[PDB]
Amino acid sequence: STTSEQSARMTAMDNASKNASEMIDKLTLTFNRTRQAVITKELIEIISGAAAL
Amino acid sequence: TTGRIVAVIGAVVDVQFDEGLPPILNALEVQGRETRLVLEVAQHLGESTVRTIAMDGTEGLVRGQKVLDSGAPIRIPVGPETLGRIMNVIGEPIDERGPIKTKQFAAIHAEAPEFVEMSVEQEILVTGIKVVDLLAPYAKGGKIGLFGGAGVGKTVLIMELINNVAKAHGGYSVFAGVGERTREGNDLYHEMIESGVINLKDATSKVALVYGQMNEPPGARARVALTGLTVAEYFRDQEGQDVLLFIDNIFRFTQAGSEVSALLGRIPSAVGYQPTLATDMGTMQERITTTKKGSITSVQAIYVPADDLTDPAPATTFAHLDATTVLSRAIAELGIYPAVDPLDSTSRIMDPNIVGSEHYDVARGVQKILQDYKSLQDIIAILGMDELSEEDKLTVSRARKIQRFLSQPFQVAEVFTGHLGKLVPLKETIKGFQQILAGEYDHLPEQAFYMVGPIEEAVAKADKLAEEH
Amino acid sequence: VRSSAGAVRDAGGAFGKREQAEEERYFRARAKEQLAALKKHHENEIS
Amino acid sequence: AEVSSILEERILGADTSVDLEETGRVLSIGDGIARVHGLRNVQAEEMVEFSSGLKGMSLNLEPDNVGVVVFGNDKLIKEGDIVKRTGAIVDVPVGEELLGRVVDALGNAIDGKGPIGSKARRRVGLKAPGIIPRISVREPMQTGIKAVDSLVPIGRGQRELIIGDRQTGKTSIAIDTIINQKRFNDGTDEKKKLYCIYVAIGQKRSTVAQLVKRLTDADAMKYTIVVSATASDAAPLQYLAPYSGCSMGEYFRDNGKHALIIYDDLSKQAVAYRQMSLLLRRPPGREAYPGDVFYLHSRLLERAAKMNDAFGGGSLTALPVIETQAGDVSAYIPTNVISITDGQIFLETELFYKGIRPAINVGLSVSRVGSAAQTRAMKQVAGTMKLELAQYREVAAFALDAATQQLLSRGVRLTELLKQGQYSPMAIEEQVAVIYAGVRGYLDKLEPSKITKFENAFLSHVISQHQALLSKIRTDGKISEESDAKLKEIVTNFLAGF
Ligand SMILES: Nc1ncnc2c1ncn2[C@@H]1O[C@H](COP(=O)(O)OP(=O)(O)OP(=O)(O)O)[C@@H](O)[C@H]1O
Ligand SMILES: Nc1ncnc2c1ncn2[C@@H]1O[C@H](COP(=O)(O)OP(=O)(O)O)[C@@H](O)[C@H]1O
Ligand SMILES: [Mg+2]
Ligand SMILES: [Mg+2]
Repeated sequence: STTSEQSARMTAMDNASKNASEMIDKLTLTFNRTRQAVITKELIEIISGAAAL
Repeated sequence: TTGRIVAVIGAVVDVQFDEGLPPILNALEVQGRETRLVLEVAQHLGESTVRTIAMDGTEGLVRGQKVLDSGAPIRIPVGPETLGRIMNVIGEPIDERGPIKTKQFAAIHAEAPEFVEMSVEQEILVTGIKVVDLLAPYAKGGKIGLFGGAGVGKTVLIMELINNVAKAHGGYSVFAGVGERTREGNDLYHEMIESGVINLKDATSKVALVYGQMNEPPGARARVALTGLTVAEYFRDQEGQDVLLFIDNIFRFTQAGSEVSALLGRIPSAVGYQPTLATDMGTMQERITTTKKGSITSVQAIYVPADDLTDPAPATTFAHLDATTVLSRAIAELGIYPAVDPLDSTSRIMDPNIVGSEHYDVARGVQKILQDYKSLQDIIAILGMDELSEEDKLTVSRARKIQRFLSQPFQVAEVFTGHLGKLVPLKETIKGFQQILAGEYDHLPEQAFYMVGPIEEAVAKADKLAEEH
Repeated sequence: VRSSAGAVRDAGGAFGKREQAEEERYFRARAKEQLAALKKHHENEIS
Repeated sequence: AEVSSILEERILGADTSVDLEETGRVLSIGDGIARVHGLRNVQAEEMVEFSSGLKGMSLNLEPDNVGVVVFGNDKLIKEGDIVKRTGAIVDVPVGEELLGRVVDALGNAIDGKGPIGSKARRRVGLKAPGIIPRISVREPMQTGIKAVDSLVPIGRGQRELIIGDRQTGKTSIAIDTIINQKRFNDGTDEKKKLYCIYVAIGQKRSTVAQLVKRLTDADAMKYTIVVSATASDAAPLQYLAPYSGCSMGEYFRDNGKHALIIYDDLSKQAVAYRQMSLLLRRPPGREAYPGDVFYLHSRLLERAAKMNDAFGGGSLTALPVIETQAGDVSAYIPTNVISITDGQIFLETELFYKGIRPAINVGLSVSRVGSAAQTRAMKQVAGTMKLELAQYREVAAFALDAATQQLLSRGVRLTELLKQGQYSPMAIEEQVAVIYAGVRGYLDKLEPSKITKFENAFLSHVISQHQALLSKIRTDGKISEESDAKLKEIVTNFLAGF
């Protein structure tokens, strides 16, 4: 039982790490999109304020 | 000199002068108002026009209304006669008690002390609050900050400090409420009257109040800080004595500056802030200093919009402070009050050569154990507490005991908790934390340490918990 | 973009609450055990 | 026959007087903003009138022209029109004559029902009461929701904030608060009567009609004013409706009476103000909102005071309603109003769908007054309930030992106790009875899916058999020892008998 349990824990941790890696990839893509969008939004606010004087 | 309103847009009034113009920062008085409306000059636009920010509501102003030029910046009454009173930005009293009868009027705009006036001495100011005294000890004559979002304990903490330091402080004191709820202003007025620092009968008042609450137009909020600062400066120099100066919040000064910048023709900066944020804040925070002629202990509450410590306003304010106590919402949710963040607070005097090696080592041990606890919390989210090394569980237990032991009941938070306020002398706090780290209490349960004063009270609370078990 | 210690409980997602509970239950149990031992010591030390 | 007679009665009294009035020519009209030329003596934020009887406000006083915002439709104003200054800052009718009347942002009757008989007018833009007139909040404002009256209590003169997402139950809390005041307003003493004002900003007329009929069904228009500036009303009206309603409530608080005002929402007044400011060409700010967007609200919510006994003793509670986007409380207007108000009531969709209704997030909801402004019985019981839920929320994320198992059991029992229906607010003594039964380990035997059945049946049983005990609790305002012993025996008997 202990041998099989340790094998299963190794497999489960490997799969969990793989899933966390896929989720990290997706969230990194989302974070980059959001960061660029925030830069653009702040810059457009500044531009509109400057041109609206 | 006499001029003539030519435009009114929001809180910004454009006034035209046929004679010589008035210099920037001068106060002008609008003629034809039932109350007193004071405009302050902010720009010269050419063609004899001057732009100004109104220190009051600009309702009922008519294009053409005559304006008088006082010839000097806003001059407030200063002296021992302002103690126990309340004031506007423009210095007129709002306590419904009669005129302030002083011989000295001080202009609210002045140059900051020069570099050849700075005091370089620091000695701990014991406030009686465990977390503050241990991890971010204050200092006489130094500027203190209380960062944190909304609903974390800024006002309660500042009221607690007034309760402790101001009550037993020989020198005078000043409270400038900048852009805060008027309910709180009234509550403070009545609490001070009850305590006795404000005496309505004799001339023994020890506190002077200035109020610019959040119903005022931006012009008044941007200047009430300077009014309170002027009162404090006079008490520093002429009286030649120690002063305290509490401000709540010093973020409303910045914000009020931001509400008129766009109408004064300035392009905005990083996040809808005026281009002159840092300069405007510096020209004020640089007069709140302990020169060699006096000594101002300045406590400032600083709103952090949306808990974002990287916002330009708090981010800039960080550089003007000796000590900071960053109240944190994530710790106030846990019920640890005051919610001071032990890892995000700092002090200048926190060196082994100013406080001592025992105090310094205890503080650093506490901070290290809390950081290790934070590192472990990530693992506990996957393993569970049952699977930690029997040494790690010891770290977690010590960390939780230390986390609870930093909580303390205030004498002003009786209404919320219902408990009784405790003042913990510095030696007792050092002893308590040194013992908790050394392991002399690794058998008492965690909750014994929650909301108690010195460590012996934790022992007694644990004894009571055991007896009624 | 990096990661820092004590971030699982900073997000406050599901793992944050799960970890908070996994900690609180364990330490409530240990506090109960320690309180029982404290009562026993109290009684045994009266004389 | 008499129809035409009463028609004539109107003409018989007319306005003969024609006066010599100052004027101005509309240089340019478009998007709801006129640029008048002339009006050399027009004041700031004064009320002017157009050739077609349409009103407006002179908001911008530039050297060459006056920027006027039209309180209504804009298609009827041409270039070269005539604008006559009325010589009066914008003001609205006030008085008890408005009670039960639906009015627009400018105080014009909107439901037919004739005109308003108001004898007095008040300026919308009035300064808040000073620091001296006020006095700390003492009385409780009875809302009728168990979770609000127990865990986040509201006093009279406080400024709570109801903040949440769309469709979480904010207007429902507002309507429950309005309806509950019926019991106090029907009674005799005038120190408890609370007149309610509901400002409906940006809500479609159908929603306000549903709300008004709901109040009428509960017979709650005897003391309610409804100031509706709906979506189709020009932005200068949705921007001004909160101030009109706040003046109608300032009248009450200044005349020794108590008032409750409910701005719904303020996040739409902010949008209307932004539209106005952008069409006057004022430079935008963050998220395009003007710079003076905090002021806009701070000057409005600072008028909800609690006058001391020298100034009448009247009070004006405020319950602004904000709407966040996907729970982003960190947005701009939400943070402004959160830093303006006293308390908060966080409604969450995750709690709304998990079955907890009202969704009040008791973990985050706050109330600075807290202890004060709570009845002694509620203060006694809700304190222990608050501690029990606080402990429960810590160990809740999972689902062994007897102590913690019973802790979870008690927490869950209390949680299902706090649920409630719509438009059925409870008397405070009834809430005390239910919470006492729940918190004194009585319901720990029952299943948690049956707690609603208990609550309901217990209420129905007590309201008839033990009316005397409830009257005792209300009158004496505390759970005395004899009252506690009674409550004990009633609950013990009822639990077994069910
Ligand atoms: N206590 C409750 N019990 C059952 N249902 C409720 C309760 N409170 C609210 N609801 C439901 O939630 C829905 C929305 O209610 P309400 O209008 O109060 O929320 P809202 O946020 O004001 O909506 P909106 O913001 O879109 O106007 C209603 O249809 C109602 O059925
Ligand atoms: N020392 C304390 N003990 C218990 N609760 C506190 C304490 N300080 C603040 N609070 C809580 O915070 C609220 C007051 O916060 P406050 O400090 O006035 O807000 P801010 O810090 O944003 O100005 C109270 O309702 C109370 O519940
Ligand atoms: Mg505050
Ligand atoms: Mg609604």
